[PDB]
Amino acid sequence: MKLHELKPSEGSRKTRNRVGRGIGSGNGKTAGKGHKGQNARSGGGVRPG
Amino acid sequence: MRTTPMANASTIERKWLVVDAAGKTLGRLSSEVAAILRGKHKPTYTPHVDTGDHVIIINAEKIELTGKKLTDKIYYRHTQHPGGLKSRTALEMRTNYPEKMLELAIKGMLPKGSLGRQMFKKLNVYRGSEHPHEAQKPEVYEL
Amino acid sequence: MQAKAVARTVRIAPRKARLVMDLIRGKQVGEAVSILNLTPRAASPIIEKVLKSAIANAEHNYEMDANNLVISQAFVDEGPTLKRFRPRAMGRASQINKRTSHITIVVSEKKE
Amino acid sequence: PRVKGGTVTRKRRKKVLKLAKGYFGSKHTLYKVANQQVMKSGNYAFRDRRQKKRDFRKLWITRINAAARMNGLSYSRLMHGLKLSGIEVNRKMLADLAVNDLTAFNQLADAAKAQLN
Amino acid sequence: MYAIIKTGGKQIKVEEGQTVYIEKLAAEAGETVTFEDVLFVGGDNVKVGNPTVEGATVTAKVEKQGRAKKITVFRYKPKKNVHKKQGHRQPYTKVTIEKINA
RNA sequence: AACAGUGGUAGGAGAGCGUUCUAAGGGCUGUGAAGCCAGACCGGAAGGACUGGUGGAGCGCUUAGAAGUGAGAAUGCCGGU
RNA sequence: UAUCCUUGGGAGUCAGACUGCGAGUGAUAAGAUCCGUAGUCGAAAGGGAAACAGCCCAGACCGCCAGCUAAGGUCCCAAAG
RNA sequence: GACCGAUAGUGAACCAGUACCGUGAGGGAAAGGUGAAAAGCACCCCGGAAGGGGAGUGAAAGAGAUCCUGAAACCGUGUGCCUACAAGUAGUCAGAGCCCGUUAACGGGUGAUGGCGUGCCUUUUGUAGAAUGAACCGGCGAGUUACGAUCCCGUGCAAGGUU
Repeated sequence: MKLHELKPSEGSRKTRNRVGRGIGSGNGKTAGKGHKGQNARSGGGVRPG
Repeated sequence: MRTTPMANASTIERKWLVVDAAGKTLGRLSSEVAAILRGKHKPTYTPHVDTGDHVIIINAEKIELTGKKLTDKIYYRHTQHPGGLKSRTALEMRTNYPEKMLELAIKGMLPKGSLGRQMFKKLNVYRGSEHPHEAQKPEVYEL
Repeated sequence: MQAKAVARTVRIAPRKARLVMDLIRGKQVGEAVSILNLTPRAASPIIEKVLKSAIANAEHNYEMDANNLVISQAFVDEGPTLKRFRPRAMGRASQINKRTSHITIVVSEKKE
Repeated sequence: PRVKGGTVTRKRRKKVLKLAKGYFGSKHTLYKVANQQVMKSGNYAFRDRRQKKRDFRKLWITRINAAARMNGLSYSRLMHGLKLSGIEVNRKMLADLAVNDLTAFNQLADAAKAQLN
Repeated sequence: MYAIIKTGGKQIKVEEGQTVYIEKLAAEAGETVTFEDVLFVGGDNVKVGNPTVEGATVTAKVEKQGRAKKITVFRYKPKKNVHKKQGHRQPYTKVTIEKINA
């Protein structure tokens, strides 16, 4: 309804974005990190590919 | 809570005690003396900061460690002398320079670094078999 | 009551200049001026003259008296390293500097 | 919309240097060095927090031991008679009272004689 | 009268007119708590040495709840990137004795 | 209430805090806004705000949505030293 | 009973390390070189072994100037017959 | 324009394709602010000369000619505490003296010396290191958006939905 109560019902409040800004509050420190010797690289920074 | 009583004040005033050393071993004796030099002879805050008390050996020329125990005594220092590591024994301290056995055996039982060397100063060795330290009122005591 | 002073456009390093400034402190103007005047360097008569002229003004306009004044405080503080070229060899392009200083001085009356 | 994240930097950096009070040297005047000391301070803190409680125990035991010798007994048989009587243990902290108060010291000696080696 | 009483896991020395810092209790302000767990008397009395004496009963007048100031605890794990922090402050009580009833 | 507790990397799962912005219900300001600097700031678990001084013309809480979104190190980048 | 069973949605990991127990390699020596078992560490502080994550003590989000054991002691200092 | 706001953005916010560099094709910078209004310092004093030093200006002169707000590094100045027999990757924790004086917890300051001790990021099982980068401080800057696909979860119909 109202413009001061836009309030999505989870049609855009489903949300939750995985962290990466944190250094280890949640999961991970930065993108492209794991525990392998191929980390901190643009290519080979993926496990699954 | 974490409130706590103390008993440091009562027992520390830099009092003066004598301890016999005339015909005495000054090894097994010295151990009990060391306790009192750090300040501890009654309830006292003493594993941590506090000034000690004066305890004075009365003699230094009749220190015999008795039997074979004497001969194989260990002493060390590591100086800026060209030989570095000097090692000596009670037996040869008895054969001239008799003052040094009582000194390094009571310094050793007080180290903490800075504060340890303070407590050491309150020791006077003498050698006349009497004290001229009657000016500070000593009395016989052991732990 | 108090007189300010500053010097501009001189050759002297800050580190160097701090010495003379702090040393003239607690001392009369009449003594301080004399010192600076006969201190060696070409900047000497310049830093002297400006400091001296600050005194002059102080009397006529702000009702102070030269003879009575001492030096409350003075100091010299780090400023920019002034690159004015001097050759430095090995084919290299570098300057040995000719720095300038920011001289702060607070004169004042000891007797009003 | 966008945001620099750049107004934020002076807030984060300034705080570290301003939380260092009573620190020594030039390690609290330089940002990148001050950081490393925050890590130190927290690690040290927690270890010593627990260590200290053992050090106070290794202080009280000493006090008792000294008092005990002057009753003709020693700490082993002193503490034994205290605990076996029931109370008169009085922790170890509060048994510093054997210097200060004579009346207390007498009772802790009576309690000692009750059960001995 | 001289007395010593139990404050949970610890003990405190207590006379007939002294404030004492104690553990947290629900009570505050002007309330009344009692310490009939008085387990030593000895300063003008004699005890040896059943737990608790019935010749004394310390009585306390609860005098406000204060707090022990916040003290940041922290464990850094270097090159493992953990930085879990915690702070202890918490409420605590203070009580004032003024009478050790017989 | 009573019972029990184990809170750490790769990750999974759960909440929140700051920063800029647009939105509609609202409110301060030159009688001093935003900002600058200190403070023993009451209140956090942590990320986090309520006071005084300076300052000199505009500012933002809630309810929601957005992103170059919180630094620092990259033989990183620009300035001062 | 954070015991098993089944399906769906995201994993990460191929370089582990050291010790006790048991087999093989060796010049039958070498945290040497290969592993079955258990363990710790990796991925948890901390306790003891003078000075050591890996044996031995134990799994601690956080405070207590409280008491009890282990390892380790009681003559003193870096506590105690 | 649910674009950017002075180290961000066009190479270029400004007397910039300038300055500067290459014989040449061509590469290529840094730089905003006194006020609403110049009323931009009358009046005065001193210096060889640059400048200032008092005073006035005007609401405001930390608005006085790098003049807005003006930090931090850097370099000084005043003050409270503290040490001339002491051992240290610099803190942590305990007492203790002296000093000071909280808005509220009824409060703040220091180090005399005890106990205790492996830089940040790497690279890994593990670097505190004598393999890595970083003199220092400030700013600046990377988990961004779209379109297929598959689950999620919020909705519409309900054997029909859908342009």
